[PDB]
Amino acid sequence: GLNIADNVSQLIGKTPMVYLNSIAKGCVANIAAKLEIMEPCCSVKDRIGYSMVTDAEQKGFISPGKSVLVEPTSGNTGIGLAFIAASRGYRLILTMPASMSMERRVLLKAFGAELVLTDPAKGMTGAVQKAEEILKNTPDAYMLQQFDNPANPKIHYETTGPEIWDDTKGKVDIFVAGIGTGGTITGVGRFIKEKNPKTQVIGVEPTESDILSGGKPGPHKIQGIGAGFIPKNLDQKIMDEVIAISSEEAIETAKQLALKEGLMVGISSGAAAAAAIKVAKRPENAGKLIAVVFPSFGERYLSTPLFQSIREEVEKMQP
Amino acid sequence: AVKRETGPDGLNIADNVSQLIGKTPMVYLNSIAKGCVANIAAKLEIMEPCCSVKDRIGYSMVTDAEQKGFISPGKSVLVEPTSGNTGIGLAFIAASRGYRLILTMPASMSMERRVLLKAFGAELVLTDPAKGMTGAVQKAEEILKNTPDAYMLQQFDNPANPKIHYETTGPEIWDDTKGKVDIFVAGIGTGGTITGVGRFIKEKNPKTQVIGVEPTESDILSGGKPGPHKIQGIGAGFIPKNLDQKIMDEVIAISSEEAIETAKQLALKEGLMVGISSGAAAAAAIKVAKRPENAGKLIAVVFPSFGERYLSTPLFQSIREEV
Ligand SMILES: *Cc1c(COP(=O)(O)O)cnc(C)c1O
Ligand SMILES: *Cc1c(COP(=O)(O)O)cnc(C)c1O
Repeated sequence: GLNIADNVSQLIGKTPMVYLNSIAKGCVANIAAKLEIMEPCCSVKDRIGYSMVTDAEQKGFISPGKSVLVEPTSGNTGIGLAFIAASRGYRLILTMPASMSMERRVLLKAFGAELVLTDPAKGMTGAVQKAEEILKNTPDAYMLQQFDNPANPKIHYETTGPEIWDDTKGKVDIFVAGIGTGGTITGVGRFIKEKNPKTQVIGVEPTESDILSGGKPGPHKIQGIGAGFIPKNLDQKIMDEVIAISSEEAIETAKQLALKEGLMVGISSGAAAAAAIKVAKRPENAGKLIAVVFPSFGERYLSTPLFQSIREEVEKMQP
Repeated sequence: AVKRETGPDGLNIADNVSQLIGKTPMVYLNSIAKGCVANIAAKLEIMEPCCSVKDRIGYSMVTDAEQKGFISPGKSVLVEPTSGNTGIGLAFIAASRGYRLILTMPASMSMERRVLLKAFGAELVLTDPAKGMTGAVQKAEEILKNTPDAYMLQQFDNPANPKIHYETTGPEIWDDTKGKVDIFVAGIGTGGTITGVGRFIKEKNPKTQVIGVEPTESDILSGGKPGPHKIQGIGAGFIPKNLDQKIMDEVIAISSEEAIETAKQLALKEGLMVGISSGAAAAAAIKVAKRPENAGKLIAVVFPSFGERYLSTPLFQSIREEV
C-alpha cells in the first residue's frame, strides 16, 4: 500500500495554492491562486477529461476497446482528453478547424489522438458539426459535450471546491474565476456557497465579449474564456458579480505574474488575476481572503500574443 | 502588507513559488512495462512548477548563497552559462525573489527557449555557436569578472545541487515507497540527482542498487569518447564534480533512438508527456526490470522534464511531419 499513483489519472487535482505578493501591492485583501497550471498536463481541463470519461464509464455508456470518444475541441480539453484516452486505451477523435496551428496538434497526436480537421471559415460551429456527424455515424462513438455535460461542473464541486475549502481551512471569502465552459465557477461556487452562503462568487469575462454582462460576442484574445454564448454548464444564479477585463490588461497581468511572482501563466490566468487584484483593493474587503483560479500554464502559449512583445525583442537580439 | 495565518497552524497555501518546489508524485508503469519482472515507479519531476527537475536547484543554489550571505536581492547579479533547464529554474526564482539574472548560451539556442527565459525577465547573452558550452562558460567567467556584484552558480560544481536531492528528492522517494525501493535509476547531466538520492538511499539501505544513465554516443562513464548526441539534459561530455561516482553500482548506456522511442511510448501507453531523457531513463529502467534477478522488486526511476518543452526537438519531428 505505497503512496504512488496506479496511473496518470490518480495524479489529477489536489493542485496547490500560492499567495500573490509583490504584484498584489496596494491590495487590502489577501489573494491565493489555485494553480490548475500544475495539473499533470498543465491545465484545469485535466479534471473534466477525467471526469466526463469516468462518469460515463460508471453509468455504463462506454468501455475501453469498444467506445470511441468524440469531442469538438482543440484547446485544453482535447489535451485533458487525449492523455486520459492514451492511458486508458480509449480511441479518441477530436475535431477542430484546420486553422489550428501545428503546436497543439503535434501534442495531441503524440498522445495518439486522431485529428479531424474541419473548415477554417466555419470555426467551432463547423467542428461541433463534424463531431455530430461522426457521433451520428460511427459505431461505438460517444460524445462528451464539455459545455453541457453535468460532470464538468460536478468534478469541480467534488474536488476543486473541497480543495480550496480544505486548503483555506474554511477561511475563503471570495472566489474569482474566468468563465469558459462555466464548470469551474459553477461547481466551486455551488460547493462553497453551501459551506458558507456569505462567500462572494465572482466571474470574469472579456470586455470584448461580455454576454453575461449584457454585450454581444466579439473577437477577443483571452484564450479559454468568453466562448461567445452562455454555456449550459453555467449556473448564473451562483454568481454575485461579473467583472469584465480587457485583453490588454489580461496580457499585462500575465506578464507581471511571470516577472514578479515567477508564475508562468496563460492570458486567462492574467484576466482572472487582474480581477482578483481589483476586488482585493475594495475597502469592504480589508483582511479578507480571495481564492482565484489560474487555469493553465503559460509555456503552452509561446506562439500567441501573450508573448509577442517579448518575441519582437528576441528576434533582434544580436550574437 | 496584510496579515496571514502563517506557520505551523495556518493555511495550506505556499507563501511564494519556491514553496511549490519538490514533493512531486510517483506513478507505477503499466502497459509500457508489460513483460518486466519488476515493478517500476517513476518520479515525476515533469510536475515541478516549471516542468523540470532543475527547479529544485535553481532554488537551492540561490537559497544556499543567501544563507551564507554571498548574495542579496536588488544588488547581486546571478550569472550562469546554461543551454538547458537550469536557466529556466534560475529564471523563475530570480524573478520571484528579485535578482537580476544574466544567462549565457550559444546563439544556436532555439528562439522559444529564449522567449520563455526572457518572459521571466532573465537577460540573455548569446555566444559563438562554434564554441558550444565551453564558449558560454568562458563568457560567463568574463561577465562575472567584470560585473560589480556578479555571482555564478556553477551547477556542475556547486554542492548545493546534489544536496537538495539528498534533502528532498531522496527522502520523498523513501517516504513514498515506504522504504521498499530496491533500485534507483537516473540519467546523469550534472550528477546532482544520482548523487543526492543515491547517497540518501544507500545510507538508509546499502543493499539498494544505483544505476546511472548516459548516451551511447557520449558514453564516457563506460570508458568511451565524448561526441554529439540528442539526449538533451544528459551526457555533458565530461565527468562533472557533482557526480559521486562512488555511490553508483552500474552505468547503462542508452541510444538517442531508443530514448526517443521510449518517450514516444510513454506518451502513447501511459499518458505521460516526457522529455527525451525521461525516455532514456525509462528504457534503462525497463531492461533492469526484466533481469530475472529482480523478480517482484520495486524500481524507482527519474523523469526529469515535461515533454511539451520539446515540441521542436527530434522527439516530435516525426509527429511534426504528419501534421
Ligand atoms: C477551461 C478554461 C477556462 C474556463 O474554465 P471553465 O471551468 O471551463 O469555465 C479558463 N482558461 C482556460 C485556459 C481554460 O482552459
Ligand atoms: C538536469 C537534467 C538531467 C540530469 O539530471 P542531473 O541531476 O543534472 O544529473 C536530465 N534531464 C534533463 C532534461 C535535465 O535538465
